[PDB]
Amino acid sequence: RDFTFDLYRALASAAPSQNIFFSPVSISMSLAMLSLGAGSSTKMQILEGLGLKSSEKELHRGFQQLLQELNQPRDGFQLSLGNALFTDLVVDLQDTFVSAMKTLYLADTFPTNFRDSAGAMKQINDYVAKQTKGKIVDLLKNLDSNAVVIMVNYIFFKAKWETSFNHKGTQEQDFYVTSETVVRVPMMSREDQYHYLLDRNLSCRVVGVPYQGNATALFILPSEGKMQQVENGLSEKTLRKWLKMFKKRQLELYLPKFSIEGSYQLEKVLPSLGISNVFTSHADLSGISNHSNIQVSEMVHKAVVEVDESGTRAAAATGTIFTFLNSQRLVFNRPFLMFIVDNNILFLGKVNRP
Amino acid sequence: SRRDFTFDLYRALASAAPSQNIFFSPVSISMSLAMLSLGAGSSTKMQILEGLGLNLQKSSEKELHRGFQQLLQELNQPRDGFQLSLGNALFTDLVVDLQDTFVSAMKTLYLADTFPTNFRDSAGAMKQINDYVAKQTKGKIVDLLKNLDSNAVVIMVNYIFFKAKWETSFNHKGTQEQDFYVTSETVVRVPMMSREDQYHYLLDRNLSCRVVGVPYQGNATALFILPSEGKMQQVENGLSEKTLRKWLKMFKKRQLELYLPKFSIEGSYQLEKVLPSLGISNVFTSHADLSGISNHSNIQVSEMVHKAVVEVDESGTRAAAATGTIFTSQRLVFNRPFLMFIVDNNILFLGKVNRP
Amino acid sequence: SRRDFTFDLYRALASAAPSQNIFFSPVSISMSLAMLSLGAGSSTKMQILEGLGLNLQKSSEKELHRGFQQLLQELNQPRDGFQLSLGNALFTDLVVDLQDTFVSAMKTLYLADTFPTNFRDSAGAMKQINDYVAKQTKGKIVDLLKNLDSNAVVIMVNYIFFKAKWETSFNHKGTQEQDFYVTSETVVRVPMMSREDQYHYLLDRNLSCRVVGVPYQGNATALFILPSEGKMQQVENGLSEKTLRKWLKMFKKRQLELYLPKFSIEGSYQLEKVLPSLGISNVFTSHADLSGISNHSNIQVSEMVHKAVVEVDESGLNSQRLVFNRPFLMFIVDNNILFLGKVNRP
Repeated sequence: RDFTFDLYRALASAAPSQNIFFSPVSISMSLAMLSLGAGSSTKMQILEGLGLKSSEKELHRGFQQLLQELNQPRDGFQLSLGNALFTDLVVDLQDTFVSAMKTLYLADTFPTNFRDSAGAMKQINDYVAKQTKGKIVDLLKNLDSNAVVIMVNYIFFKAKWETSFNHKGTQEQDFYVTSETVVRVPMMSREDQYHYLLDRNLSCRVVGVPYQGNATALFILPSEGKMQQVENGLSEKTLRKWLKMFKKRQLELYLPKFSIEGSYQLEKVLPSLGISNVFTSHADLSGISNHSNIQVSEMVHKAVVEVDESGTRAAAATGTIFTFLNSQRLVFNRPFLMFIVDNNILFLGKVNRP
Repeated sequence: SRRDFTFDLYRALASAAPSQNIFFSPVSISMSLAMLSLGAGSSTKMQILEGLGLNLQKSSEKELHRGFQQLLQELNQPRDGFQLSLGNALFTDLVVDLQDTFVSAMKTLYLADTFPTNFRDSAGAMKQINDYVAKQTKGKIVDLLKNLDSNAVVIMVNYIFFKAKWETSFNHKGTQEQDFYVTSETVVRVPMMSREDQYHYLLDRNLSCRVVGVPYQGNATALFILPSEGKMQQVENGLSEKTLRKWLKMFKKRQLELYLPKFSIEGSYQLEKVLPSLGISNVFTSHADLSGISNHSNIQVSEMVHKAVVEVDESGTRAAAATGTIFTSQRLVFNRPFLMFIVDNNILFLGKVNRP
Repeated sequence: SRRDFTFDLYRALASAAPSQNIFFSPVSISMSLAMLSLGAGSSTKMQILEGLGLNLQKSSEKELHRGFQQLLQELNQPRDGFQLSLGNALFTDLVVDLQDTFVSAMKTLYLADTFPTNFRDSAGAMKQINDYVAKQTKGKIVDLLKNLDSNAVVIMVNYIFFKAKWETSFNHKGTQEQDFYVTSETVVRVPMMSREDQYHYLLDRNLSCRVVGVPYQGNATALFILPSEGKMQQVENGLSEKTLRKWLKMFKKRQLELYLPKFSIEGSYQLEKVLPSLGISNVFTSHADLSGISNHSNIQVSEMVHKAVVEVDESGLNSQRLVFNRPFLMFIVDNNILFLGKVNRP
């Protein structure tokens, strides 16, 4: 039972041969926020799902602390997170719950006339459009006239690498989406020391590329035909191992310049992972409203990330070395997994097609 | 009478929407039109240039465009606490092929883009247009279009929003809720700002209105016009560039107790429905000569949408200088419908505030 | 409903690869199977014949094979514009003794070769198979197989491709990049061709899709199917030969502004993984009866590989506008359904 990774597999299984990209920490946060107004067996699943009792008072203080940091402009690594709840006109909001939202999670709660589907969707999309300064302007594509409460979570990310990729080393190359399907993509490159590691167990190679700061981008390349195998091995433990075997190594790195995003209706997947009550009529959200017919109708999550050459410090030119074969080369030209960690797993995804 | 683009447009717009606020950017709208004339010909182009009141006698078309290009650059020119943000974009139906000359000129001389668009799918075209402006304005304007006809061939969009700090803030504790007489029968409550200071002032006995100038941090200045009781129509009919130039010469400093409402205003217009009455019609019809943008025989501007937004609050660069700090005034309170001008060489904005 | 090889196979292949492009040749595959039935016996042979939906009630096996053989001779008839290249070959392990009645019929009536192969040497066998297809296809398909098990007993390979130009070309001057909506969330940029003209058109309110025919420089015609928003699955479920006959009936000319992505597409399938679901299974298991090819104990088709390839581009009055910028279906017909496919992403 490893929520983050069970969520990944659940998503990859529901959408074979497609990119996958979500924010683990961000989703758990949304789920914690939600527990703040859930009761009995409903709050139980959420907490059990997250991986957590009673000391929950600290659970929220932790996230609150985390939010303030992220939303703190730390130039060269600016993360943009957002949460918001839209509740139908008939669900009366508890001031204790609304205040908690604003205070702990900096999230607003907006009454909404869900009987007016087109209007409600525009309101939700306009809100996120303003909040994200125009970066995400069409979060929702459809909306049901029977919605009671819609939860939205969005997160945009783009930091500068510690060191830029070669200013002239980006060339178009082949990327094998499959043994049959082949596409051209802009391929960045830079030779240097890198936290490398080979996992003969899961059969894959892992390389770490440092962002300007404390976050690290982890790129996993499964060996021929072993993506499924690696996916099944993904786990908190496995991750702790990798960070423990990482040793700097001279490396001719080849990595695609790409943009990836993911948008999911979490209510369609979380149930299969144990968090089901809250999404059903049997839900207990009495902490939000003592209205009987309350339940999360949709929990939409969207994460977006862009990877390019831009680094803080220009790349150091090798030059003619004189020592006692050929440096190790690693080109990401087959589907690969991507992690972005900074104490937490900020992001997790699969680049099936740049 | 005489032709005066800006004020004639103001009057056209106000006449079409009585009892309502009116707000637009004269300079932005005329820039959009000049840009358009770049791919227009014969009477279509001329209708535009003359309609704009350009001095063709004195300057070549080339010098005029250079004028606008230079002006555009200065506006997008980043200025401390005087950030002006305007944009232009042209959306053309799939079937119209564009002259690379026009598209390029547009992009490099007017910083305006052009986007092929499938107008047969109106909902999709409207979303594509609104999403585009949303991103360009960083979320400031997200729903520029509310409707869209499926017969469109080309739609032009022009938007601008501005917010600059006053040269001097209003009293930190001087904002109180007050009555505002929309009419003599209707009264609303609005946040009223205040500050006693030396202001450029002037009383116009001809049009019958008081005009006060409030400087922005920079070169721009806001002009507020308070018509005498029952004289709004009279002042509206009197507006003209002559009147404005005169007002600027006659201005005289004066100690004043100024009460000005805090407010936000905006205006969105389908200029294709008004400009024709001002002499600019060909371009909006099937007999339009837009051979410079496309050889396509049916090309015509179906819609030209303009949106301008402005916010007025207490914020200024420096703080108000407390009066009577050692001890040793006429009061002007804008609590009735008033006119507003924002000037910086050009008339950046012009509007009427009926209800703050 | 009622058995339908062509479309039951399509659904079979679609369901196995959600969100991916599908592209195969129904005529080519039914041919390979008929050919294989020539060396099959009892239930193994009957599963194939019944699987192909053949009418065993009115015709004899002899007549059925004659029909197929005649059809093959036609498909292979030269003719500038709509050139079609078809190929079939069987590779049998060294130990599987071959009945010359089978080998000879296979070669003379179906133009197919049978090659003894040392499947104990995987790399060798795979190279010989790929080398062969590469030569047979004139360099069109040079790497048919990517892997091969040393336990293989018999590998069957079928390939097909064509060279044709549209009757009425698409103008390059009308090709511009556009937004293709893979999903209502995923959108990509693709090179769209366009051309206003009169085209066979039809609107199927039943399946809820629009169909347009685009004639090739010959006798063949491309069929492009566009499901209405969110109706792809619905259209897939309703596809059938009868339904196709219906479209060729209801087809009426119409002025249209057609926007069609320019794309190339090919498909490769391990038919042994899917045909069983359609009732054709014994031939791929140890319980196979292929006494017609050999009276050797452990004979069975280990892999039945199929590859079909195609390219779609210009070459090699306010009329209704129809733009293919959502996942669409593609047919290539000419007396027979030569190619069937689904473009999920150009």
